[PDB]
Amino acid sequence: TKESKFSLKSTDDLNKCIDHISVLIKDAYLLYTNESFATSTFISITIIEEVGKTHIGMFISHAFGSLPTIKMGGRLNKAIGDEMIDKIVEDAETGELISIRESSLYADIIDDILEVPSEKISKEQSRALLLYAIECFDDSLVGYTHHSFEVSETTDELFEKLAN
Amino acid sequence: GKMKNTLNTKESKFSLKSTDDLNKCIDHISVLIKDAYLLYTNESFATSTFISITIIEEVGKTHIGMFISENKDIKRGKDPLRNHKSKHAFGSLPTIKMGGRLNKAIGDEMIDKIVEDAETGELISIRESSLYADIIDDILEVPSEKISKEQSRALLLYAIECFDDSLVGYTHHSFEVSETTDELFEKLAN
Repeated sequence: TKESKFSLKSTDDLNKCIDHISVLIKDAYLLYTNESFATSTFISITIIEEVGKTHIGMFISHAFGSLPTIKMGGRLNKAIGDEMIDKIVEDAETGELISIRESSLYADIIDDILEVPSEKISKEQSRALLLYAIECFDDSLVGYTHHSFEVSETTDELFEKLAN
Repeated sequence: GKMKNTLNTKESKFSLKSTDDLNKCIDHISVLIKDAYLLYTNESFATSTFISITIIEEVGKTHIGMFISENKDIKRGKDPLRNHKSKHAFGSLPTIKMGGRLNKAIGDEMIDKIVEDAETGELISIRESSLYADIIDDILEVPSEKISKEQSRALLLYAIECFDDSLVGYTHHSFEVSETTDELFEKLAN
C-alpha cells in the first residue's frame, strides 16, 4: 500500500547502502571518542533512519522500521540497561527522536532560552543511541548479504569498544 | 542586499538578547568546525561537507538572529531562521575580497559556484547528498559518490571564513575562538 522511488532492485544496491551506513557508524564513533557527544548523536539518529529506510525499501514497491530485537542477556541489554532501552524505543514510536536529533546540531531559542547541542545531549545518551544504532543496523541488515557479514565484523568491534 | 532586508521586514523566534547567548552560538559553531575538520581528515568527505553546509546556515542564523526583530508567537513555517527549508537564512557570506586567504587557498572560480549554489538553494540539495542516499531515475547514488575530497575541503574553508568574516569581533571571546579556527583554515590550505 506504500511505495518510494527509493526501492532497492539489486543486491549490489543494498551492499552500497550498507557501506554508506558503515561509514556513518564509523563517523559517529570518531565524533563520540573525541568527546563530540551532541554531533555524534545527530549521526546515530541519522544511522537509525537510514537503516529503517534501507530495510523498508528492500521490500517496498516516523519511518523507524529498525527496532533492534531486545532479548535478555543480549549485547544491547547489558550495555545500556532497560532504563535506557525503554526510553529510546518510546521516543522512536512517538518520534521524539526527530526533536532530539534537531537539538544535537542546531542552536534554538525556546521559551526565550537559547538551546545549544552541548547543553541538551549527555555522553550517556550519546553512547546508548550509537549502540542502539549499531544494533538497528545489525538486526535489520546484517545477514542479507555475504558482504553484510564482513561489514558486521567492523561494527561488532566498535560496539564492543563502546560497550566495554 | 544579501541578508540586509530580512531583519528590517521579517521577524523571527530566534532572537539573541545578550553576548553570553551569542558566545554559546559561537562556541557551538566552533564545535561544528572542529567536527567537520576532524571528519575531513579521517576522509569522511560527504559527512564533513554535510556539517560544513550546516556551519554556513548556523553562522547565518546566529548573525541575523542578534539583529532581526523578535516575534515569540510566530510559527515555524513563517520563521526565516528557525526553519532550514528557507534558502534566505544562509544569506550571510564571507566578504569577497581578492588576495584574501580564501581566494588564495581555493581560487575565485568555485566561490561563485558556492554563492550561486548558495543563492539558487543548490547548497541545500548539495547538503542532502552528503548525508542520505537516494534513487534517481532508478539509479542509487550514495553520499561518497556525490561529494569529492576537493569539494568537502572547499566548503569547510568557506564555512570557516563565513564565521570569521561574519561574527569575529562582536565579542572578546570570539577573538580567542578565531585563533583556533585560523589554525584549521591554515592547516587545510597547506
